[PDB]
Amino acid sequence: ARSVRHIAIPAHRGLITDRNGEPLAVSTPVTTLWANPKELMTAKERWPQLAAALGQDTKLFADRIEQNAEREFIYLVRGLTPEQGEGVIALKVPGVYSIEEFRRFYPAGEVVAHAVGFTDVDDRGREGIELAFDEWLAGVPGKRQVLKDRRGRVIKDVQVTKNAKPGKTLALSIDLRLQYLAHRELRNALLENGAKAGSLVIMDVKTGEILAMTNQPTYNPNNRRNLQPAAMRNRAMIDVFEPGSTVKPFSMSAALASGRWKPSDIVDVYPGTLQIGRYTIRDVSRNSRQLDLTGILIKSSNVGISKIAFDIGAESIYSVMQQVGLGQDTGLGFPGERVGNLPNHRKWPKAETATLAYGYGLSVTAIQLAHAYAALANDGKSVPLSMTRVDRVPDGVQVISPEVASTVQGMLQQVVEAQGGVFRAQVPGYHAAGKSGTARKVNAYRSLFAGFAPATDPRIAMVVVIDEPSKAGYFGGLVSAPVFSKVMAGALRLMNVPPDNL
Ligand SMILES: *C(=O)[C@@H](NC(=O)/C(=N\O)c1nsc(N)n1)[C@@H]1NC(C(=O)O)=C(CC2=CCN([C@@H]3CCNC3)C2=O)CS1
Ligand SMILES: [Cl-]
Ligand SMILES: [Cl-]
Repeated sequence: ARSVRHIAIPAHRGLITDRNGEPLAVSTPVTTLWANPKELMTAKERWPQLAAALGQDTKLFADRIEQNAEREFIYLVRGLTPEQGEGVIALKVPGVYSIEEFRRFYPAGEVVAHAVGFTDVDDRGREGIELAFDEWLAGVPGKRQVLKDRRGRVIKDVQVTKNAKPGKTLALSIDLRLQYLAHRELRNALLENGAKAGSLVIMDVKTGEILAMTNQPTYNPNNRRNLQPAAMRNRAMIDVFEPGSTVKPFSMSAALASGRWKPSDIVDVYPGTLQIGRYTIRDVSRNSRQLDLTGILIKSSNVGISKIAFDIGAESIYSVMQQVGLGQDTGLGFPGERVGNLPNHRKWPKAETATLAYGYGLSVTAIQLAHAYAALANDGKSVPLSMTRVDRVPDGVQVISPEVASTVQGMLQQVVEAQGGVFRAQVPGYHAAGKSGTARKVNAYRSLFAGFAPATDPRIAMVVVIDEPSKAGYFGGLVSAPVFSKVMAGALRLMNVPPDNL
């Protein structure tokens, strides 16, 4: 006949911003039209104008209402403007109503879709930060008591039991200016190199903050139809790959920390191959005999780093890689985030000792690799990762000794600046440092560059990953390295970092 009933008051979901307060996810009022079938069933002569106004075929609309003739609630159409959502109301159809609802809009769209993620039709976090921080963002719905007549129509608002509480604002670590730059340059790089996909991560080496995180391909989170699963992947956190030669600076850190190696020491890598039983370690360039430790990194000699690894033992190398976080949980709690795999042994065999040292048979994410380089850049101290703005920086862990870290930094500056080095990674006006990698996938390759700058007082670490570029010959520092140069140049300028190569 008629009942007093309690119902929800929806909460205003919290604003997501970038680190400087630029809006990334905003709850915006949209007009929704709904209907009460029991009321509609008393006004059937109105149905065709209501259908016509909603762009619906008259018969299909009529069937829908007849089938739901004992329900008290259906949506007619959601996400209209006030002008549209009153245009139907002007018809004054019995049992037809408008409400303002909150739904998400993403002002930067595709540029930060992977990091931010999205909400569903019910305004609850479904992907990315929206999911990860849903409790923070959602707030608590209110509650009102309401008298409903025989048909379910609200005739009295009797009393509000609980007020709604809005969600909390969340400021990300991301700097939208760096994010745009990274987004544009990664996109342009895929085109110029004919690549399938890629990732770019920028980190603050002093604070642990992820300043940028972009992938190709990407998607518009405001227009999610025809949406591919591949386009939605935040590849920087949920794809694993073999890091290859980009781990060599960690092998070198172990070497310098052992007491047995200095940069000017020599290793004989002739004839560019080395047999270990059935396996054969093979260098990309095979016209070398004696190389010093910097030369091994410049030439990216797998044989050279393998011989160092035999001398110092795999255990020291594993420990450096473990401590810098390769194949280890980041603690960010991003949905689908992968940990990868740094294999361990009780007793390391010779073949596995070599392959560990040049990053073969290891599995990492782009965020892990960036974090490892941030530790190296931050004079050997690892600051915990953050996807949110860090005002009070947590204590870091000293993972490589400061002197060893500084020596390796110097060697990586030479990798970029010295004769025969990765000259295209050079950043105009600054000294930069880094290491190239090329990884077989099983004809099909990943091109990698990881580095930091300014070399003499590091501020920013960066990883560029380009998945399957279309170059026949040697990548030769011309695929991922120029992307590092362009994005690092822009990032240092936007953060007002003083040039150190005047
Ligand atoms: C480190 O990255 C080294 N690369 C490897 O040995 C890998 N395959 O080549 C590899 N490691 S793990 C894994 N799954 N694969 C050395 N570094 C580089 C470099 O400095 O870029 C290499 C160069 C290189 C190999 C293949 N190259 C072209 C690809 C397209 N056609 C040839 C290329 O430039 C290899 S040794
Ligand atoms: Cl050769
Ligand atoms: Cl390259």
